[PDB]
Amino acid sequence: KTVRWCAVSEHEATKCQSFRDHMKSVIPSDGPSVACVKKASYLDCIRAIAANEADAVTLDAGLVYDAYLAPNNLKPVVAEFYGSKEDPQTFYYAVAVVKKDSGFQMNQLRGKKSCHTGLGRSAGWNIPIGLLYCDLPEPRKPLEKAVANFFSGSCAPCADGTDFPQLCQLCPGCGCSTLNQYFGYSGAFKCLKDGAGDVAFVKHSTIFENLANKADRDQYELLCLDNTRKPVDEYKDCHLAQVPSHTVVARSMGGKEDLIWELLNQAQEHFGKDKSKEFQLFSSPHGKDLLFKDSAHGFLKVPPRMDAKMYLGYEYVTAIRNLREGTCPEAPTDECKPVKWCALSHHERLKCDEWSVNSVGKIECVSAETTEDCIAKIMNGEADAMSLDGGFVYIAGKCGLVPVLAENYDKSDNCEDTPEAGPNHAVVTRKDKEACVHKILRQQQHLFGSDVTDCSGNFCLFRSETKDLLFRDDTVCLAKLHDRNTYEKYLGEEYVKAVGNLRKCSTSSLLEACTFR
Amino acid sequence: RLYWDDLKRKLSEKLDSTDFTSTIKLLNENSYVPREAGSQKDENLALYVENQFREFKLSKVWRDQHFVKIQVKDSAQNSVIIVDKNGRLVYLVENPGGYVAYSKAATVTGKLVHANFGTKKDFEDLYTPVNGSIVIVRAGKITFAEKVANAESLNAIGVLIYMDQTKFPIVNAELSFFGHAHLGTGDPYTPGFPSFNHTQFPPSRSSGLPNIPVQTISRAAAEKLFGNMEGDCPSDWKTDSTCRMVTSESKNVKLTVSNVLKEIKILNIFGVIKGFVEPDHYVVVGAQRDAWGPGAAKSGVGTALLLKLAQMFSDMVLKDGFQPSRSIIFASWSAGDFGSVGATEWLEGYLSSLHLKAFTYINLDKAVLGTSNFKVSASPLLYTLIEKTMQNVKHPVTGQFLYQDSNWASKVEKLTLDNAAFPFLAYSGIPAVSFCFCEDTDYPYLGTTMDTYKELIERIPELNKVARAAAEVAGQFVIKLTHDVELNLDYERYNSQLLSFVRDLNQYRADIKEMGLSLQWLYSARGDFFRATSRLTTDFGNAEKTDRFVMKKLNDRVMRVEYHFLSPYVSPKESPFRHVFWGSGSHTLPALLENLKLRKQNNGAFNETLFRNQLALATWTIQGAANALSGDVWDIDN
Amino acid sequence: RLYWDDLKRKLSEKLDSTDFTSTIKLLNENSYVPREAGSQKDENLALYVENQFREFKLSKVWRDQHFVKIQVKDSAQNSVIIVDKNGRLVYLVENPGGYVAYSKAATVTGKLVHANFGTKKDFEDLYTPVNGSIVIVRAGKITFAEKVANAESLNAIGVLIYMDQTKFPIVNAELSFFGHAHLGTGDPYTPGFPSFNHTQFPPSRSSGLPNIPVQTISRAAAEKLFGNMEGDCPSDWKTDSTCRMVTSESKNVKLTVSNVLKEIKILNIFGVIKGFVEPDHYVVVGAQRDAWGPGAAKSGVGTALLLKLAQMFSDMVLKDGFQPSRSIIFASWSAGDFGSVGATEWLEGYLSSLHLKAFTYINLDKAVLGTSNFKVSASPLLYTLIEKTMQNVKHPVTGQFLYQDSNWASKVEKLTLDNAAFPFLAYSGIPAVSFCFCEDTDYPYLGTTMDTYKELIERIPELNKVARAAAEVAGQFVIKLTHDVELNLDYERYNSQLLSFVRDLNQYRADIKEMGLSLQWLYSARGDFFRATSRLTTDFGNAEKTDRFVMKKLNDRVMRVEYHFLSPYVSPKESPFRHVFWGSGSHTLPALLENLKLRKQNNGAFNETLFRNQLALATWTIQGAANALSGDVWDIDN
Ligand SMILES: *[C@@H]1O[C@H](CO)[C@@H](O)[C@H](O)[C@H]1NC(C)=O
Ligand SMILES: *[C@@H]1O[C@H](CO)[C@@H](O)[C@H](O)[C@H]1NC(C)=O
Ligand SMILES: [Ca+2]
Ligand SMILES: [Ca+2]
Ligand SMILES: [Fe+3]
Repeated sequence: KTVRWCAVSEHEATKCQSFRDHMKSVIPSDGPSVACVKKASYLDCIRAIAANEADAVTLDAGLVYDAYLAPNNLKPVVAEFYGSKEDPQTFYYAVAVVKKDSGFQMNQLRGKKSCHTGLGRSAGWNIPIGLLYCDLPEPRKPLEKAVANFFSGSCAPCADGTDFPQLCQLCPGCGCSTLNQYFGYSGAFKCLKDGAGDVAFVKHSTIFENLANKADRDQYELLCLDNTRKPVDEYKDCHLAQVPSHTVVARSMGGKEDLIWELLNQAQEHFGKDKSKEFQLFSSPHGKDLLFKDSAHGFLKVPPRMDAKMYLGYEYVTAIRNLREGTCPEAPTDECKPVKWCALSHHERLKCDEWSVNSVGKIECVSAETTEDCIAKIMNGEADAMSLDGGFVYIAGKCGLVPVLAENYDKSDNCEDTPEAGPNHAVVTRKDKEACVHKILRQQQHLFGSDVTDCSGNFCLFRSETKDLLFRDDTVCLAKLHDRNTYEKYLGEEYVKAVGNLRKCSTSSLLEACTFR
Repeated sequence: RLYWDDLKRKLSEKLDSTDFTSTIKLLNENSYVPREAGSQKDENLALYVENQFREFKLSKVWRDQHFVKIQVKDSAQNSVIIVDKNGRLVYLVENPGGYVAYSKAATVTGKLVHANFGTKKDFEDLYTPVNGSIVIVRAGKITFAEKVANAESLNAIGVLIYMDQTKFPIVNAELSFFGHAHLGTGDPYTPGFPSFNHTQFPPSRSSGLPNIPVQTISRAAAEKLFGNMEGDCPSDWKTDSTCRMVTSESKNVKLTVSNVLKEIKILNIFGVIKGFVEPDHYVVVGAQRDAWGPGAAKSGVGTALLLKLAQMFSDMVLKDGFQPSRSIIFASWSAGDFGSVGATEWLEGYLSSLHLKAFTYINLDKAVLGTSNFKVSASPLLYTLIEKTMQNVKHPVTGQFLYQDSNWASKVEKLTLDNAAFPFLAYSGIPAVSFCFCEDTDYPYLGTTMDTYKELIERIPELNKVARAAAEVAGQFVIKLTHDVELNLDYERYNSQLLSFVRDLNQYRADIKEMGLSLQWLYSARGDFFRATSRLTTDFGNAEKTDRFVMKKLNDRVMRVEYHFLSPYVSPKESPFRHVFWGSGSHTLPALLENLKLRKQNNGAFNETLFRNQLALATWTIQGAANALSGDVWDIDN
Repeated sequence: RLYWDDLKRKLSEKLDSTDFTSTIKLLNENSYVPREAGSQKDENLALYVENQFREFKLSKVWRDQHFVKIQVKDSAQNSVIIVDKNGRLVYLVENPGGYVAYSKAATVTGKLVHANFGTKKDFEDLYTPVNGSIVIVRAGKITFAEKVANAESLNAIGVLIYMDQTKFPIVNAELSFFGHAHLGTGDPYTPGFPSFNHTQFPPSRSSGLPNIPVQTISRAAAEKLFGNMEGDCPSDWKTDSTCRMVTSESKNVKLTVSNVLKEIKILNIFGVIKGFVEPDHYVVVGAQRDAWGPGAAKSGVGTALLLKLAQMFSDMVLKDGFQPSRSIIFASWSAGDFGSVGATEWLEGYLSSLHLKAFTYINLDKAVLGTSNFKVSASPLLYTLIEKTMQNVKHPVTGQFLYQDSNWASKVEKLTLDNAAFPFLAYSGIPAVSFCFCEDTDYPYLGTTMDTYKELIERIPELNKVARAAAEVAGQFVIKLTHDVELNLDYERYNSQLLSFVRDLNQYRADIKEMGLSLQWLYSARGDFFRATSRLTTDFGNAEKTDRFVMKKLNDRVMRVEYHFLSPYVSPKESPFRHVFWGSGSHTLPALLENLKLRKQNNGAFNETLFRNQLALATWTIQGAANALSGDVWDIDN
């Protein structure tokens, strides 16, 4: 069946028409087809898929955030890779390009003119703005007005020209349309080469896409985080931050993830790169970066389990939410953010709730249906910690969660001081909350750990109503791991490979998602 | 077009050009010099304020008129005398200019025992039984009504209220004061319903009213009484050394009160500025207008701040370009001296019209009384709104921000009965707030004939600045509440409130296990509530702020929280204050614990059959509020 | 994409392929053969229906489980005997297989007087005083509970209920029947709140319960009783010639009831299809599952229609392309025999979650019992919705449309206590409807052990067609209620209801003028209400139907009407049925008139102080509903 596609501008509309005509020459072999819908911006494209007018359109990782928000509700299905087809990369480098011998550095951008790819895009706004949000003079909200005062002249595609005149000083009206002269990676580089802006925030591959001569590329330099400048060719050693790649999004329910991937896997072979001379999916004479990014070298399927907030990751989802709210993290106060424990069954959150009250609110309970579900919550921020067995720690570990405590079963004089090898049950947690989990749970040990059999009168933490409600019942104490142990460092070496081989045949939806990027 | 910071600065500029002192003084002129409720001078100011609202060119300005019953001291003045065991003897003590409204007015005679403040705790620590005698107490620890209510509980005959020198450093010791003994709010002769000629005013009496006669007396009169009494008062109470514990077995006191009722014409003057996105939703701002005395502090400042805030927001919309999302209503209540009557008859009158339309009430009464510290009592749904405003507004005297106590959320105290915000939060279920630039010791001439403008401007030199600081705080509550799509109500602030309740109740886990009871259900009730808000928070985070439709379905769920804590098991006529957390009576969470405290002693004071029901309804009131907050009617797991 | 006419035809096609008879028979198999509430056979069908909902592939399917207290006849069977003046004498009359739930079970003895049906009117026309004697009555004029309630009012000792031959042409004269005497709904041991282990089931008793013992007896047993009685029954009542007025002064009857209570596990099985535009708003469709006997007519048909309607709408959404705007919830209630318990514990349990989310309830119990005429009782907000459906659906036997009586709106009767829709409309304030393909005379085996499938299919040959006609009527109520943006609720239909009230009350204008009262306020109350709807109608006419935002602000104001008539002056625990128009007790508009009728006679039966308050609260309940319907909180003129 045909899948409707969204096009922005007249230029991308003609590229869509050619995407239709060229496709039906070897199509349909089984079913796949393509349609075209004309919209003014990407915002119009995300809203159109939600009203079943279109079905798929490619978006920037930072624009993916806007797509999964209500009422758009769109999850990434097929993500494009950068580099080569042999060795694919799921993350591109966001960098800052400037002219040679300008004087300006990363810290000294105030008063300078800027050229951005598009408001809310990864390389263009969030990576570049992101570091400056806490250095920006108050008020921080709105964020757009602060950038309108920091820089002297700026061009931000997709930005309200009536509310923020200064933000469209370089490109009047601030067209999100392909047609505007400064739009996209190559559009901000054209805002720089022409001499309109002093700096352009783009992808590392933007310099090659616009200039082919190596002598002409030497006239430009790349800024580095440590207020230094380096050759454009050295993108790996000097760049701002690593962001997830551009991806096509469709509805969570009724978006046919399989009908779009079957179309894209076939659009790459027939009219993709180094395959045909008549039609290319990553190059067009009518415009650059149409439909897909020219820098892309193919497509890759997005696991079923992996949702938008899992595709971007805690590190990036939290940076966008803090960027739009204007929240800047102060030097750690060691006050300790309330801990969010994850319960699985009815019996778990009933012992948890009795524990939440006894802990004077230092521990709270979040409920999830399955064991893998809890692991997902700790990831995006909905939960903080849970106890897991040796097999699951290896699954969670491959996701990005390092364990900090281990359940010891052998009673001794110094239980917390000396941990046991075994593998035993480990309390996995997130990178940041590792400090408090390490401290709050250690405070409950002196309060509800090893206690006399007075439980009916007083609460006991390791005793359960049935068997192993949160922690295992035969546990004496939660051992503190002094070494910075990961999933590999806690599970030895022989056991690590053991569970890796067995997960090869018996594969879960959580494992294929965390091992995707 | 205009944002918060562009609004904060635009307000501040308007505050700087606004002269408050001149306004408070113009409200204390000869023509408003006497301001009793329903008097011609009361209506005079009513017409002034109404005409002033119209002069500001507001979107609409209307008035409601009620015919409530108050109580006044007639030609037959009340008197307090000491008598002999066989009959009337000795000497007269005082004739009181100031009376207590809702007074029994029945002549009584008996031993006089000092109950101190009249607190429920004060009566338990008394070595002298009050069973069948007249009690004397010092005002300002508990509302006048509660003093009497507490005395009538241990079977008292009468109540004498005086102002000691320690708590009230006043020079004139012959000064009398006013107040009401009605435990509750609104017209007591029309409880539950409005005082509109429509109801035909049927014979209905409020359970608030106390049979026992109450009278206020000056410091000099109580001193005279102590002369006839014996027993030195405990150093536990910071009081005068004049204070005496009980009367001599030879002579006792005889109080005779004969206050008559009076039907008056009360006027409530309103004004409204319609919002631009959702006009049907509004925040209400009120302020008391009537006063027994001159009331410069009691209502002068309030009505002054109300008129000016109405002006400043009128000028911000008309000239500045302020475009509010939700409407704002300015209210001048009358009969406030008798228990927030004017405001309560309004709530009991259009309850259905402001059901889930009014999402917050801001009170301006007694905002300026001191200069030392900043005090504010309100509904937790306003805590975060206050905390951000506290660290934004600067104190009028010291150049520092108002936000200095980090753990100030914990130090806040429940709203009291005498406050005009009480009816809104406890009866209506409308988040309410009442801030004050209070003093460590309450205002001495609060209910006297010395509440003049001169007295106020002398105790607070920089009255203009404190009034402007005050108007800035209430001004930011509105700008925040109507400004943007997000509603400044923090439903997550109730987690701490519930955690506090369950923890206090957990202390008695031994008495719960002794009875056929388990506390596990209250744990899950509070736990499910936290999940409900957390899911609501994430729901706000995972939605497009610019989409009108999805924000409305979330803000409507936020407003409902205030309503859901109003018990659905009590009759709104007999127990008006239904709110579980801030209302009155047995159903409330505090009453559940108060009843259980009697179980610990193994006395017959504990009603077991009552507790089992207090627990069940409150367990489910918290659960129902939880289920209704998240998961829908089918997405709910337990 | 799909419109009404495309939906009507798509439903009809689904109805034509649906076999009901086969379904009702499968529910009357040996495994569901015994269906008492809380029995294993009751839960067996519960699991079947649940699994069936899941098989339809609905959006969500859940279950609620309550632990309510019912009453059952134990090893100690009850007995009715005639005794002598000195002691036990003569002969035994009957042992009853069928009992009356909530029975006093206290052995009593006294004269037996025939009260006929037991109606409040029947007791007034009795020449024989009931003061201190046992009364015998015929069932089906008033709910069992009301019969007893009315007898306990004139101080009775006991109550005997039998089925006369005229009203119940049954062959077997030894047949006994079942029912409950609880005046009200839901578990009587947890009034106001749900029967969830959460509440810990505290000691609480419903004011519904009657101390007097009640028992059912067959026709043969009453005939035997008449043998010992004398006095021919009036021809006024269409009854048997066996009927006798009173017992002889020599011999009197002795009833001994000893029913015990039983805590059971009740299950409510639900299922829901989420709407597409506003999922949070839903219409609820329920049907009783449990039955004392075989209950083919009592619950067999209902649960059969519920399963099939769930199927038909599941197939219409999944395959046809039906896109509902609001969700639909299918409910299988249990314990219905004891007073719509299952459904009432649900309402008392998630009241807050379906506050203004549930906008209509459709009941499927006793939909098919006859074939002559079509009967439907409901809330006027559904009158227009019914009238359009009536002239759209064709009778199953005669090829004519159901809409034949033009003035049928007037002939409709209030919803009764035994109906499952009663709690929804009177307690919750959710428009409800209960249609029936009824007969001039009620179904004879309704509460007997002869309510089998065979008996049903024999009295109604074309059971399949009548069931399909039935399912079409309820099917159009849903398609209409969830189909399009406009909500099929006609708030203008209440104008006639109020006009009717005021006109009836106007008749007593002479007694109103005699008292310090004026009726002019009720005129304006009704007048202001008409203006409010008319302004709401014009508001609907002057708005773009395609604009989501302005239709929501109008449909939300339409749904609130049902809520606004629920009195806000009575305690929801003691007087659950608050609705002014369809509830119970003094506050209701009918009670206001009923009390005034006693004033016309100049007797002491009239409570004047009560009337003045009945009038005032009802005058304002109507006014408050009016103000809240139009003009806002400031656009209101009076
Ligand atoms: C209202 O009633 C009062 C008496 O209580 C009367 O003086 C007044 O004129 C009445 N006003 C109206 C509009 O009925
Ligand atoms: C609920 O209480 C009943 C006794 O009334 C008991 O039999 C049942 O096991 C309890 N169930 C739960 C979940 O507490
Ligand atoms: Ca009142
Ligand atoms: Ca109940
Ligand atoms: Fe990008």
